[PDB]
Amino acid sequence: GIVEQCCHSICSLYQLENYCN
Amino acid sequence: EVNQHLCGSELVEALELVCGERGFFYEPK
Repeated sequence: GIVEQCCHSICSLYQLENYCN
Repeated sequence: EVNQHLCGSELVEALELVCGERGFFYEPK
């Protein structure tokens, strides 16, 4: 998730490293 | 330690920096 880990909490970057097509 | 909810746009600014010239799925509008 992106808004559940970035908006509901803090997101570093490794979390958005899996959303890269 | 630089830890805050990235909501609104800051997230997209950090989402296009980890992927590159490929593109990511993140536009819940």
